[PDB]
Amino acid sequence: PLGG
Amino acid sequence: ECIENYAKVNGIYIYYKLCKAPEEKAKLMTMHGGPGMSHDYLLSLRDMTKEGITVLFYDQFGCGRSEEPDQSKFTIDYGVEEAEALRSKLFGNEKVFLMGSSYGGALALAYAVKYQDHLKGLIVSGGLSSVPLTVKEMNRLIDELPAKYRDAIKKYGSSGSYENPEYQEAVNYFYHQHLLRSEDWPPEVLKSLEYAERRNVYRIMNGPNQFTITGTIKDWDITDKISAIKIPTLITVGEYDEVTPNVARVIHEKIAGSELHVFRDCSHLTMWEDREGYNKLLSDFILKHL
Ligand code: PRO
Repeated sequence: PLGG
Repeated sequence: ECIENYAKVNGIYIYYKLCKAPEEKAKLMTMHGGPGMSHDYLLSLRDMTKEGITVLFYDQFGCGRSEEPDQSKFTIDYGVEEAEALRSKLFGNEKVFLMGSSYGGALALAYAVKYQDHLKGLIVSGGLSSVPLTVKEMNRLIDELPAKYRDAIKKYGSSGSYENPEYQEAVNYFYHQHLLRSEDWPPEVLKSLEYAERRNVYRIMNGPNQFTITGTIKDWDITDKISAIKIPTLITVGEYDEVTPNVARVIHEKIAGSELHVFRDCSHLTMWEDREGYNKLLSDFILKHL
């Protein structure tokens, strides 16, 4: 989905 | 430890990692979330093997290292049969404890509803019996977000600019607030997140991100069925969990004799924020129902  | 192999389940190759415990007293099967993530972010549970608890990890269909079946098979029910077929293929008739996280929790409940006879106990962490309720609750969390981020989610989200630099910034805040609240996100978590953004399961079944469930499981809700579960059950949820304790409550109210534990200062991935306390609580519950 994400985080960076 | 941890034997790593490729079990052929329901016609496709499913990756699994079984970490055996010395004087094994029980086998714990685990269900990662997403849908579309991977077992990786659940590796912290591996500590329970020092408690005489063998833990079974595995990538669900189309997730992580496992191959993807036909899209028509992207369902919770299909995952249920996969889990049962895998437990059987690896353990035969032996009863096991089943643990599920987030979506894995919802998958565990649906499993228990149909195959609770193969279980000794059920454990749900940040799980849910109703996606709609989960969406409703997460929206609230969005409204409690600072103006900018709240508007970014609404504006860019309604237009579909999930790639926007602002929207992303909002997603990050939310995450560090309801997904994982601690500093230094462990590699195991990052890999699961990376696995989601790469495969196709997350995008088809779940949706854009954690708080945006527009996928195929958007209407899923078995709150009415989970009341048939008559096995020892442990329900855990973080204080700031993206799947608020309110969602956990519903599950708790239906399962008679279930225990509900709300981890303070923790959120979704409580197995990393309070690794010791989490693993201790799970091993205590397991060994209590041997
Ligand atoms: O992780 C998400 O985006 C939601 C909550 C679990 C299932 N889909």
